[PDB]
Amino acid sequence: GRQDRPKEFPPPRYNYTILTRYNATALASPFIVDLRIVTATRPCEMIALIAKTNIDSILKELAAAQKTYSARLTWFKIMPTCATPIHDVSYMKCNPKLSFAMCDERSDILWQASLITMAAETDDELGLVLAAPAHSASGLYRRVIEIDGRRIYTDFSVTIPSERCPIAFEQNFGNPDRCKTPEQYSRGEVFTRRFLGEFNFPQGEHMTWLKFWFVYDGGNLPVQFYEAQAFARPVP
Amino acid sequence: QDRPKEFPPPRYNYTILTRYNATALASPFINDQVKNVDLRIVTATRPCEMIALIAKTNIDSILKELAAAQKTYSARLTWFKIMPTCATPIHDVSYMKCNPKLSFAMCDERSDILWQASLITMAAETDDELGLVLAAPAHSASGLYRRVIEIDGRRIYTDFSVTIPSERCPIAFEQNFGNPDRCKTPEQYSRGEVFTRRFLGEFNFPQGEHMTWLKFWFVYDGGNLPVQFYEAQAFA
Ligand SMILES: *[C@@H]1O[C@H](CO)[C@@H](O[C@@H]2O[C@H](CO)[C@@H](O)[C@H](O)[C@H]2NC(C)=O)[C@H](O)[C@H]1NC(C)=O
Ligand SMILES: *[C@@H]1O[C@H](CO)[C@@H](O[C@@H]2O[C@H](CO)[C@@H](O)[C@H](O)[C@H]2NC(C)=O)[C@H](O)[C@H]1NC(C)=O
Ligand SMILES: *[C@@H]1O[C@H](CO)[C@@H](O)[C@H](O)[C@H]1NC(C)=O
Ligand SMILES: [Mg+2]
Ligand SMILES: [Mg+2]
Repeated sequence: GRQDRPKEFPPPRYNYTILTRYNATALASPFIVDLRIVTATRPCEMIALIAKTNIDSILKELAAAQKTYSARLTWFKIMPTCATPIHDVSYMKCNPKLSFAMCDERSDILWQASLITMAAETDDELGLVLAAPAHSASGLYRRVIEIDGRRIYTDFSVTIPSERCPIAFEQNFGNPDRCKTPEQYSRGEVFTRRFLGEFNFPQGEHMTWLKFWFVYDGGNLPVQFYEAQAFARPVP
Repeated sequence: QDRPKEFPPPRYNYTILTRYNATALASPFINDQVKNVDLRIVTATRPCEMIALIAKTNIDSILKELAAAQKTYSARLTWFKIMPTCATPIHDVSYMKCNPKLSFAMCDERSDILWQASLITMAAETDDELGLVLAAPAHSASGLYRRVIEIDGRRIYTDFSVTIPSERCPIAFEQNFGNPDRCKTPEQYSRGEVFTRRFLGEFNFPQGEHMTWLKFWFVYDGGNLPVQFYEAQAFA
């Protein structure tokens, strides 16, 4: 069945409008937290950075306040001296009675360009799936959710084996053009629109193509994407 | 504004060999035969245009010879931007099991369809797969583009001199074509070190789908879509 390209896709959860012109403010610095563990046990795994957040607490506050809000989602890979934004979306005109990112408007759906065919958001748009990342994708990933000025942080400690994966692709996450120093964030000099590419397919279609491309390359699709576990406190 | 759901039917059903690794890229620097390369002119006079790099070749005469020889054949298509000290490959496809009774690239097999990752959403092949369309390129995309068609060991060259207004296009994206990571010196080519699989990304949509999405995305950004694409005029 791997031959047949898909032609029907899950219907989107909400019909938004993409404001192609919207110039977001400079990125708030990611250098300051809930820590999740993601470790691959084999080469060429499809891994999932998924983690629930007590955010519906915040949206109930906004919903009772009868206030529609703007928000923002950004994924960073954190290096020892810099941080690379790899996925970024701005949201506006959100009804707080709905789920996050079910908003009337949004910026371009922005990605590090070489990630387009190797990554996608999960169904609730808050998680990130990586198809066969290389060993160099090991490290620390930080999800920053911005909702009405407040910021929720989630860290993912990701382990990829060093055995070569024949379908992996080197992402050079630490290249200085995309790996921004703490100063560049502080001076307000980091604008995702300038160096991240757009890919405005809805998540349902992006994910559908990611799975089809991965299996077509010979990957083994997991039965189920699982929430990344919190770091395990020791057992006496 | 409403997303496309019907696409032109493909010219030919082909199989993509995702594992295939082409041999190193032949140097595009043809210092010896600089004088006789078919050179075309392509100029935009307003910002944010969609331009086409189209040029007929004598490829059909080569295909007739192979057809008379009943010779199933291999072939390669590669586009470069030629800078003064290096050359950036920006699109690359290898073709195998080619039936010489058909048109170029109507082949039973091919490699991944490779692009500079940041071009995916801003470029696409034309219907015969030999031309190249750029949607809202920036001023820095001005310059010399060289198309290298390799067929049964033979190589056909077409050069395009492209001019883009200096005024900033608001929907354009900087491609950093001159970056050493992707712009390769003549020595790197001669030493057999340039492997497109290493550093170009894939976009395995058939041309008809890629071209359809390209047009829809351009128009959605407020681009003016030209009535039709024309062959570039020769240097006169
Ligand atoms: C998003 O938009 C689509 C298309 O406008 C909606 O699907 C249509 O919904 C209307 C009203 O119920 C039906 O009459 C049509 O038959 C549906 N299909 C089409 C092709 O128009 C879809 O329900 C919308 N979803 C949300 C969450 O607003
Ligand atoms: C096949 O193409 C790959 C690029 O996708 C080349 O990979 C690198 O080649 C160099 C030199 O041979 C090695 O030092 C690297 O370790 C290779 N990378 C990986 C990820 O293995 C490869 O050289 C090509 N195959 C050849 C030339 O036989
Ligand atoms: C491609 O294959 C489908 C069947 O999967 C067929 O119906 C279609 O006609 C084929 N296209 C061409 C151009 O042969
Ligand atoms: Mg692939
Ligand atoms: Mg756009």
